[PDB]
Amino acid sequence: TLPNYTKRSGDILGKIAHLAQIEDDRAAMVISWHLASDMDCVVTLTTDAARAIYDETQGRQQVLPLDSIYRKTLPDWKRPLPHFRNGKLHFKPFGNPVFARDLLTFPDNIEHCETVFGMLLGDTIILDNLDAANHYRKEVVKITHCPTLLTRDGDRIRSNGKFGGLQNKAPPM
Amino acid sequence: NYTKRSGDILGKIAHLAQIEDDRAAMVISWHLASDMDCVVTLTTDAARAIYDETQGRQQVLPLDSIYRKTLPDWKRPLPHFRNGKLHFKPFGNPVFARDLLTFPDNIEHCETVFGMLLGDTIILDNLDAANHYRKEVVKITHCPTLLTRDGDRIRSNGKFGGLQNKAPPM
Repeated sequence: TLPNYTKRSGDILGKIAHLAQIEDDRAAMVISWHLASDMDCVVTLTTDAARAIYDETQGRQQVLPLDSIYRKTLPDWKRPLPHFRNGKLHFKPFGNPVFARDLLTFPDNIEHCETVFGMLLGDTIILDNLDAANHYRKEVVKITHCPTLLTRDGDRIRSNGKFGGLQNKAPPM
Repeated sequence: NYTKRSGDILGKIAHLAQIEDDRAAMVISWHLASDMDCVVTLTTDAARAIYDETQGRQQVLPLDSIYRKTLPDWKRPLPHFRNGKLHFKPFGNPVFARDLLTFPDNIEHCETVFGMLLGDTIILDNLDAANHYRKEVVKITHCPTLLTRDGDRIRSNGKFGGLQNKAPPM
């Protein structure tokens, strides 16, 4: 619920991802992998602690302060998928794109972690396959910036456009 | 232009576009050199063809999947400006990394691919300035990659620290 400091911050998040009621075991796997793979740093609440850790480690320890992560403004209903330009459909997508966050259902007991998740996950989108993902990005980028894309096949297309390599593939089941 | 060491090529032509600050030049080239351990293609079709034949083992990056900043490109200020207001007084003189490059007439074409690959990356004087910049920028909008003239990187996701994010001595 509260902050858990570890160099293996990903492990904790990947474990919580399997706790939030996810209907697709495939989507469950890639969403947990994506967090576990990215958070190989120490997550702090504030920059002050993140840099204190950084400084004592002579910059050797990777850190990430949550106070340096942009928080979505109140109209989260008014946050549609990037294929919607001005409250209307710009292009027709494939592989059922959906915000990764929108797949999680945090129960009332451990609902205090829904915030940190929605932050760390952000605008990442889950599509069915790489063909769908590849297409989505090509089109989205014609009108706006494109977030990280994860495929239900366990693939990642980084927000910078980079895809491919074993770095961007979730281990089998 | 289709090699695995695409970063090496970019890092080399970074030292060609004359940047006044030798410190800023080092960070900008290191930043591009560190990032591309990937094959850069013009189109997704070729990037995936390379991916497929490699059984997804080779990292790729198609330029047709990069947001090529629209016509009023120059009319876009640093993030400490929003809705036509200076939101805070920043430290360490933030400046778009791209704005430091001056591509000569012979190589006026590589200016495009550079401005794309570099993107909205900002170069500040030091980490203290950068840490502050990000804390404040993120209060109003998304914050790009921050590079310090001391050779430090603060990834767009907020991650800083580790040897992954520090340029080699000189």
